Amino acid sequence: TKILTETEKYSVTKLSTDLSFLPFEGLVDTALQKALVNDLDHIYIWNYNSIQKDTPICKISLHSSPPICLFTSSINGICIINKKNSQFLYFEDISTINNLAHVLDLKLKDNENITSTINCEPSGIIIATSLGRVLFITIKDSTGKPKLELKQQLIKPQNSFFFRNLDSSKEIISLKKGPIVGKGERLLYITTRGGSLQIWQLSINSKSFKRLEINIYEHVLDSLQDLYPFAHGTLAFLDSHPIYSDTSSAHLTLASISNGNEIYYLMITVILDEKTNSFQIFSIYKLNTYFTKSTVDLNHKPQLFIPNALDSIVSPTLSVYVLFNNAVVMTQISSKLDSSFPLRRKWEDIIRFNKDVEIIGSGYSTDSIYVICKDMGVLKIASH
Repeated sequence: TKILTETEKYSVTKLSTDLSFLPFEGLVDTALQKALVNDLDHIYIWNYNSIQKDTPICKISLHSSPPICLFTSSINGICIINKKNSQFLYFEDISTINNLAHVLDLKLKDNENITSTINCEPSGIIIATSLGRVLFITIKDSTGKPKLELKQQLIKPQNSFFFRNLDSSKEIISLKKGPIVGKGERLLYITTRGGSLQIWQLSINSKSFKRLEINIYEHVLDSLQDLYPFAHGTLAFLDSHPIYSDTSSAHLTLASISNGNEIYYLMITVILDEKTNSFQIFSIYKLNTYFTKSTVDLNHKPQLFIPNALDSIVSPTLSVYVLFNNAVVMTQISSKLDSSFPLRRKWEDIIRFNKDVEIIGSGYSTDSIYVICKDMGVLKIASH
């Protein structure tokens, strides 16, 4: 494996495995040390730490666009979600393949397509659609026999609109899993483009319910506007990520604002109080190493990663990673959130990609982030 860069502050390393087996593409790394990529025709799964030799599992789909696939624990499993098709497929065992499956018709409107999907391992899998609908789909019983079911619809499909434009406000820009809270029960964090943040509690056997909903838009916009008058009318949230692995109190969000030409990006740290159904903005950071052009197609929505927020042990400083299609922006903020003598940002840097770089996937462990590049390979990126 090559270290491509090893600065004082960050490093980038190309992992041993090369992507020759691949001749549009799917997008997964899990911290089961497995990478996954779909064509329209096949799925390729391999251990991205293999050390310089191919052993891809190659799985066939057929005989629209490429599906979204997700790994699921053993009783390994795989979910095959079909974006437009409205069909949901599940396999208990990769090993038990044959090529030569559990099925669920999702009841989607001709309009709507799946736009996000995550895995809340004990409770179930969560689908988000282009109409702002959020479905809770299960894999098992309580005494869990493998059988999938559309257990509950957490969020309804955005009002058949009256206009040619949608309502952007209700667009789901983040599904994140929270800690476990008992048998088959886990927290879910939903965020929308209009700055609504919901904590949901999922359950296999019970009903899932919303523990909190707030909206940060007005208060955020107010915090920016004297600095950035043009934030009015352009403020839009793009992703959200909880800062702690074990509590739901705190969240980091990613937002954009636009003057005429440029689009700038900001991150707001939010602190929820579940008791008072309130929230408070701890801080705001600007990504000064990156902006965009307004004319440019923005439809590769960026991704926010906080590796430490997968960890049981909290790090003094949080390395934060934002992944655009151009680049990965890195910055570090304290994990303290105690606003007395708060230790402010000191660092930020960017890793721009050559234009012929097509990123087909990503994931992150507790130390690093990973990015799959079509003709290049997997990269482990991390800041110090």
